Amino acid sequence: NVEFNDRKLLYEEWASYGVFYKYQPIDLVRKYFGEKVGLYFAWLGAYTQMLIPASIVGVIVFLYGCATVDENIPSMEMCDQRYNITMCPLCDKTCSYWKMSSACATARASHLFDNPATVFFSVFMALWAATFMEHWKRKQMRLNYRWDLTGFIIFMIAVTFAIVLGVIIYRISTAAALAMNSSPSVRSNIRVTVTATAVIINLVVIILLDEVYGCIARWLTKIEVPKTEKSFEERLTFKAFLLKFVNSYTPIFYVAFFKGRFVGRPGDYVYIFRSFRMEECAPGGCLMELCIQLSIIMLGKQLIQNNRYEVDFNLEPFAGLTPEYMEMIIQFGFVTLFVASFPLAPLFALLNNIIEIRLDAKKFVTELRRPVAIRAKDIGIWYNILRGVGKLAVIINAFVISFTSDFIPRLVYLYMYSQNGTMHGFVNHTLSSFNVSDFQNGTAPNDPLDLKYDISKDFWAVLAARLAFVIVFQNLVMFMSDFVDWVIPD
Amino acid sequence: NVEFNDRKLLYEEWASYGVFYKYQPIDLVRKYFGEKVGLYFAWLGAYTQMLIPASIVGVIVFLYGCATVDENIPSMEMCDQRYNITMCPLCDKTCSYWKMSSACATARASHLFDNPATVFFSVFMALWAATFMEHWKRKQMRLNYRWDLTGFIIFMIAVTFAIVLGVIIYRISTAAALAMNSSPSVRSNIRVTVTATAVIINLVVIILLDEVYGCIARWLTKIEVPKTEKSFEERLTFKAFLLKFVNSYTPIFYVAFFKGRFVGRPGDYVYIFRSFRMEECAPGGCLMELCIQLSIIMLGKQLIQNNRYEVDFNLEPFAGLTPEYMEMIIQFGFVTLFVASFPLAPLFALLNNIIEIRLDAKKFVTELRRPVAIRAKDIGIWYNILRGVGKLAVIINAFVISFTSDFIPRLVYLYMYSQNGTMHGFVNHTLSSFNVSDFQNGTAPNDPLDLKYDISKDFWAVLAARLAFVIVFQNLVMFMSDFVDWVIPD
Ligand SMILES: [Ca+2]
Ligand SMILES: [Ca+2]
Repeated sequence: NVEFNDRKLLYEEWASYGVFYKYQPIDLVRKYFGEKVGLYFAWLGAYTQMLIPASIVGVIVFLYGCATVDENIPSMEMCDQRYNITMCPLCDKTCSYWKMSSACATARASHLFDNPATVFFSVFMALWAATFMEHWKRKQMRLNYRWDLTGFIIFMIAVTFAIVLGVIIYRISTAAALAMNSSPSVRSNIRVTVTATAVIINLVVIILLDEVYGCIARWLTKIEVPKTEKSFEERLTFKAFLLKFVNSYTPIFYVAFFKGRFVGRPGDYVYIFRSFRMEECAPGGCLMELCIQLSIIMLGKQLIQNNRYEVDFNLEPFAGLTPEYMEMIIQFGFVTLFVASFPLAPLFALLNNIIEIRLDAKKFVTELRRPVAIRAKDIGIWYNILRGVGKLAVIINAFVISFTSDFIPRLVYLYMYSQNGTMHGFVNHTLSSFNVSDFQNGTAPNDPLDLKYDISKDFWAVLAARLAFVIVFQNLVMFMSDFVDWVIPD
Repeated sequence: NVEFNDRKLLYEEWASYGVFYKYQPIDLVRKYFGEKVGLYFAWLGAYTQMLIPASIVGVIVFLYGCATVDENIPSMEMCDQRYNITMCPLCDKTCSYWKMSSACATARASHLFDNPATVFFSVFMALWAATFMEHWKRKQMRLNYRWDLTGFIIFMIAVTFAIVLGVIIYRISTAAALAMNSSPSVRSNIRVTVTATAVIINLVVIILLDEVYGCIARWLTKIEVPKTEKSFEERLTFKAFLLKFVNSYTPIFYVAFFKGRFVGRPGDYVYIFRSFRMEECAPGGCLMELCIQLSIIMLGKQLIQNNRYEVDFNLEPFAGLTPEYMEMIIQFGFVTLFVASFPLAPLFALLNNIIEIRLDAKKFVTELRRPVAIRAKDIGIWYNILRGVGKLAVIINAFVISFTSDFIPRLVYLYMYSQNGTMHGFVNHTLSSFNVSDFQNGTAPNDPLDLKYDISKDFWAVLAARLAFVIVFQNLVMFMSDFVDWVIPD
């Protein structure tokens, strides 16, 4: 049945348009391919199945996004008429009412969600990622338990990270490449497609630069000479992962945190409100949620949109499972580390990962022609990374969520002194922009009102609650995950 | 050798004045007493031995405290002449210069340390406690590994915690009991001994109330009826521990955090500076470090200062090892959870624990007359608590250390604009008290200078860095402990 070993893995692992729609034969992969090869699919099967509860709620958070802001309209009106104000000292009879309508359309996607919708799903997903950490740990105690029964100097690396983390203008060059590849100055779909193009300019060159680090890490680990060939690869991954970590996520880390930070431009209100790209592209909306919304979409989708044994010598060799491990944990850190801005990040992984099983199943049958049946153990070298990413999960998204949806639910608690918490708690969408542009550019300029001097002290009050949210978050969610670590495996 | 079983544990475990000075025969305890009984002494042996590196540095932090503030005198002068100012609107020819000299003596102990001495040892000890968590884990993998080879409704509880955490005026009554048991109004040694007395009034009654919770927890767990008698005791500890946790540490949790918080008294500078206990006891120094210094001393020391078998029926029974487990983890949480104010908390545990081996060794030979040789396994039901206390360690002392020694190393970075970071960085001891009384009573009253309104916004700036220190702390020290969790057991 060596032919039927191919055929049952040809036919039942054929489809590559969508689901197989028969079953998911993870056992058949372990019947043939091997416990190294099978525990990649067993994980990616379990990862696909556990994205289904996550993706449905991402639709419900879309539905609680879409319906509860179209029906009662509490955060379109307050959010379109926020951005109707954000250019009122830009007008002065020169290019008056342009980017507001662009800004009023960004707020339909961004400010659809902020305070209930982003936050409740993130606390869910960080618990879910810890649950998925726990459920896979029980699945390790069910699949590897089933598998164990069937078995019967280093400153050069820190130099290269300063190189690789110094490779950020390379993103800004690609952010400038699409600024001249098409160069439109419009508001309907210009900024949507130009930032779509630059991510595509990134993903082409980053994958070219992803192959650079492999030739960097292989010669560098051969220079260090570890004696054991097992820990040689273990040093090789942790070298090359951290290279590919800081290759792949540093565009996002730039645009989540550092692209918005570190900038305060002088010339108060008359010159603060205008001077971004000469008043035409986007001082209507800075809104860095969308640049994280648009990037992870193209980062999630275009893994697809780019891609008797005498003939077996004519083809590329096997053992590409350590990039394959890596290729999905780059996507696991897209889901879990960054689910605050857009919550359908499971489904853009889910629609992806349905093909990505069958894309990689077909890549292991009709390509990469040596199914060795290696059957080694211990995927845990990435599970150590995954928990560490999961430890970074409750840190990083708490540093994502507590800089976007904590402007407003404390500005409930300044201007609503008399009457409300929620109902006229939507009135403090706008006046936070009348305060100004809520970042470091925006809590500073009320000194021409009162006579950066004193009003940049209300910046600290949010920055208190910014830091107070995280210290509540990574303590509760590490305590909520202290529940889930004990409930499941017994 | 049944007599010699007694005699070798009589004679080699006799001394009870200090060290045995022969050896520490942990094996002989496991040769006779049992792996339940022995792994208490094996832990308390390892806990005593690992306090020796901690206690020496506590002397060095005392030496870096004592010498570097007596020789160069940079934080006596700046700290005595801080407190020479803190009553200058109290004087007004009525009880002028009294409590300054009391305050100038509190600052010799408190402000001996703050910014280098407390902080460097805490980061050391929180790493050390994680190291001691790791070293005992390797000792578990060496002692229990040696031992495993030789082996061949619940709302009623949450009601009672609201009772027990509601039992805090009981501390304040004992804080008022010593206020009338002697009632002096002096400054040399009145506040030192009155607060020494009230802790003694606590430790008498708390131990009386510690026995109350056992009769509470035993009937309450018998009311819940767990079927398995093993998990019956496991529910019993976690009921009674959390009772004795909130019995014992809630005086400290009160005086660390909540006794200083939640109080802002109106009537600015003329009435703010004076109105604590009518200007005679201690508006010279509030200084809640000492109340945590003095309490843990009496909490650490006075475990001592209060305390052919026909005759065996005339004595109290065995199986008091679950309070004995508890009695030391109350002391482990004295060391690790609270080492920021006074750093010799290892040595006041160390001098204690040298006797506390021989006190409890003699209590198991000449008293409690049944050494059953039970030899059961798994101390880990408290190791789960201990890591949880150790997880609370990096939280709580970061909430201890970042409210005392973060007044000043950011007030380096207000008034030293021109010339210094450290040398005239001692000049901002005083002006923080000229700001006022650095807590919530103290960042508020500059509104009669400028015309609570606006100057309570520099409170947030510290409260930023208060929260910013913790979020640096419990992330770095959980990353520094990510090193130590991998270095030792391989
Ligand atoms: Ca793939
Ligand atoms: Ca004892």
